[PDB]
Amino acid sequence: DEIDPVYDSDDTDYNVPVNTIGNIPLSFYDSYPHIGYDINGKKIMRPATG
Amino acid sequence: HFRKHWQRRVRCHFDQPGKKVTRRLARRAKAAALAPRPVDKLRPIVRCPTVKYNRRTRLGRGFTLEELKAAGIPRLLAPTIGIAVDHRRKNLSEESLAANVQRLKDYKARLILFPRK
Amino acid sequence: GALKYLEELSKKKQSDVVRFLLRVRCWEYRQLNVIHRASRPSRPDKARRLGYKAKQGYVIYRVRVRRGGRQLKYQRSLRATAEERVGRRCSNLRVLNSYWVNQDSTYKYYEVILVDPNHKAIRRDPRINWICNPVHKHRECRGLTSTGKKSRGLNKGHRFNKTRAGRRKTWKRHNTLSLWRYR
Amino acid sequence: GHKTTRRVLKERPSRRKGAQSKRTQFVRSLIREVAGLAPYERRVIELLRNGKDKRARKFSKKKLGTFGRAKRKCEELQRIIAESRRAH
Amino acid sequence: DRSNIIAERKNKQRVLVLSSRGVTYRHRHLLNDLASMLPHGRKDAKFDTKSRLYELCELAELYNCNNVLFFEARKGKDLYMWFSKVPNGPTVKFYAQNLHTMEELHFQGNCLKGSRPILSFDAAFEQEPYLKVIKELFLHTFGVPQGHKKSKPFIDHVLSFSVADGKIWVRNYEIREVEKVKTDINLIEIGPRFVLTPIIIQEGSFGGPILYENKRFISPNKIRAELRKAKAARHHARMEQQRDLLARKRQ
Amino acid sequence: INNKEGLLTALRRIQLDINPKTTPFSFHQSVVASKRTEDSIPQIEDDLQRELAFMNQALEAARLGRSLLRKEGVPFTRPTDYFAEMVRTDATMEKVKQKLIEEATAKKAAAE
Amino acid sequence: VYSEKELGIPQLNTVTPVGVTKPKGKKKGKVFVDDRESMNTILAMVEAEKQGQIESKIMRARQLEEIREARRIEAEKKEAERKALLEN
RNA sequence: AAGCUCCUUCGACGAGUCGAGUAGUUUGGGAAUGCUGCUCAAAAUGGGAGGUAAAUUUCUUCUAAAGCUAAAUACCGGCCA
RNA sequence: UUGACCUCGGAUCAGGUAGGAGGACCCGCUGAACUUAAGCAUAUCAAUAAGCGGAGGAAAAGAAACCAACAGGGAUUGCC
Repeated sequence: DEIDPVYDSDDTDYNVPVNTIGNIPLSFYDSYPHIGYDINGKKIMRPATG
Repeated sequence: HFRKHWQRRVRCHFDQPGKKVTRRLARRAKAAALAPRPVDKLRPIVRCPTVKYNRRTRLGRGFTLEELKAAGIPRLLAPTIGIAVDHRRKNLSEESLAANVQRLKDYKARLILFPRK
Repeated sequence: GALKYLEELSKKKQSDVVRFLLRVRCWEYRQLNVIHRASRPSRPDKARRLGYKAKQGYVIYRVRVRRGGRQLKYQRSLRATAEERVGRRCSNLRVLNSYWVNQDSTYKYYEVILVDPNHKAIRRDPRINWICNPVHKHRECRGLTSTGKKSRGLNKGHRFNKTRAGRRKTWKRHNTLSLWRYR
Repeated sequence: GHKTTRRVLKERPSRRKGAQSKRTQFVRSLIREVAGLAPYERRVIELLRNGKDKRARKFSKKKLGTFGRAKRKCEELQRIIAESRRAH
Repeated sequence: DRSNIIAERKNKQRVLVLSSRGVTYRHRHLLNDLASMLPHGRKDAKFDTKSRLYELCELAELYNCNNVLFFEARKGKDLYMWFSKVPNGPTVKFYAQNLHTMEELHFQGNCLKGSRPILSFDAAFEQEPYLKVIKELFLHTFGVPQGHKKSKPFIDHVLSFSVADGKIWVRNYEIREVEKVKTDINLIEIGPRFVLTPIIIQEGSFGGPILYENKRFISPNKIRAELRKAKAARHHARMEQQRDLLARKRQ
Repeated sequence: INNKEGLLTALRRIQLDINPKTTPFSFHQSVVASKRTEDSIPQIEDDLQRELAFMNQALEAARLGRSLLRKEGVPFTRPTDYFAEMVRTDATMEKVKQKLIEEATAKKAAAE
Repeated sequence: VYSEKELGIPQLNTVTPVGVTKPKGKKKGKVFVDDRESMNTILAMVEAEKQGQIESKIMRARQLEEIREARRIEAEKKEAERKALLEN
């Protein structure tokens, strides 16, 4: 029987982040309105100011 | 190649004749103790391992159990009558088996046994 | 066969029974002294397998040594440290062999089997009069026990070329310049 | 290579070091029953009863360190579960 | 959804990149480079050599992986690289040689980890029936599905497979865009550089009948045995010369 | 042993549709060259020519891929404000930069 | 010590993108900063590295936020200019 | 009391030890060369090390975590010559 | 009320034993720098010197979880 290449609720990669930003520091984007890019190539805007 | 202290680790063989005399006197000490007996034990004929040296034979450690049995010499008696025994070696070949049983038959033919006490 | 049952039970260490016994026993050892005489082996199968006999002359002493490191790593083992301390306390006995009995998070507990070389039973019995002979003084201090052999690397093969037959001896032999009479 | 006549050698007990001892297997089973399970074995049993067999294999590997050891541990624990179900 | 893919048609492909016991540090660095380039694939540590090779098909089922990249090291010197589709697909065994890793400082190129690569294949990959089966196995492994959530959005590197000898040469380049003179592409090599000699293609996951066998493969162990035999032959020639000269001297 | 029928049967069983009439290049992103690198490598020991042939093959593939992907509307160029993890670390890039610096410095120092 | 501009050192792609580099010895197109918003963002960055270290977390956050707002307004105005010149 | 022989009967072999990850140290030796510390922690047609592209992990060779043992070896110290 | 067992104690109890010296050689632990070379750093000196512990006339090692791939060898030690 064939395998379904699917992630189960125990895999380290079940819940994948949206930021598409790796293990780099967030010292970048400090002076930018956005934080990273998504899958489709659209940047992720910072929510608001506290 | 003298980056280390060879001067404190250097050795000279000025006692080569002295050690030769000492070893010869040791062989005579063994033959004074084992006077009618040979000063060594009968060792088997073994073929050298690798392809480089497999065309020649040498003396091995001891005779195998089943080649002693084929020669007709009991296990518990062979080391007593002066035959080295090697329980680790396997014959693996009728050629080695036959060579060693022939050697043991020659030893049997040339041996003299004294009757206990 | 009770010793075989205990062997399997001791292999099953994190099992419930063994874990319970090790806990309440670790508390006892923490309440007792750091080095103390153990009236009997806590692991009789391990003791008899390592050579403990129920004669007059075989003593068992239990010791706890602090675990961890000095980032420097000590070349000998906590077993070696425990054996050396037990021998120094019982300077008149010969350390036969030691074994782990309990671990704990800050200490580590070993029972050391020792033999009296001066007791008549030991002197008359073979299999132990070798340890009566004087070449076996302070085996734990010279690395002649099981942990000492393991740490010094007394195994045969290609993975122990430098360390078998003595590391310092091998280095000295390789670093001697040999000059013969007729060169 | 060279042509030498092969000889059939006797069986070696050192080769018979492979354990077929029925009494030793009996002792292992009895000690398993008496002593019980380690906490990670309890976790594996829990996952096997709930059918998370893949997760159980993964956890057994993480605890033991090798595919083969994990497989043997899971087989032993599945046998324990089957025997318990038969006994109850 | 459980695929980690957002696309109209989902190419659900996952890889288990696995290492054997006797793998050296250079082979481990290669495995790390390939695993970093593969976001749909996860690492697996040393695999017992006494285990059966189809046990790799039950390791794949555990991690829900349909593709396996198996690094098998022999004598601690030679890498054999296996590609398969579990549980019933084709498998290919290759001998990997000439390894250079991303930590080598002559490379000069770098790329986004997880970015989807443009896969370049030589023409022989659509001519010889054996090289077409290798192609689909390469596309499934070094492909990086369209909507995978662990991928990067912008594409900046090309992975090229070429057939120069009876071997597959694998290269990896960064696409550097430079403005035209009144933008065009330059390529800068970035990563692993290895050569793969095909050995067998067998109809099965790691078994079944063989569909292709090289019949022209020379083993490093064959080379070593030839050298040893040459040394033994020199010694035997010297011994034979000594015997013949002694006989002639007796005559 | 070259079982072409069996090779093709196995190929059919694992072949995902790549036909451009129904499948997009954004979906597959594989380019097959229209010429052999064999015909461009006369001698395999010539490292320069071999690497040039490999680079040219990859370059043709990259050009066609960029054309097709820009046609299909997939983002291609990496924005200057997109900072993300690399397959090679900043430390490794620093060492490559430093060896380039020392090589150029040695050459210009010999000139001086 | 010799400058990396003097030495013909290629640009290297890191977490900071190289971008579309310009050919050497050719016309590097001059982009002009004459907009009030572009002057604002350059000025905000300059004042940021001039002021430097601040003990107060909220003050640091506000400095970063004013730089971010300058970039946002610049992007909005440039997009508006793009739309204006594309439609009318 | 002992050796051998035969067999419609039996044949027990060392666990916080292997091993996995990791830090330090060491080696010609990341299949980690050995060792130690920390975390996890085994098996029974088992385990360890090698051979091998040969089509599957076949073959070869040994039994670790208990112990004893003279000789060939070293020697600026001891009793002398 | 008494008596066993277990555990832990006292005694100038009866009988023994260890400490220190020596350390040329031996078994462990610990552990440098001067020196040499190299853009730099690892490396080298050296797993040495110094320091600590433990034996003997020798010590240590030692009867394969060895070496091999042969027609195989067969505990350890030392020389070429």
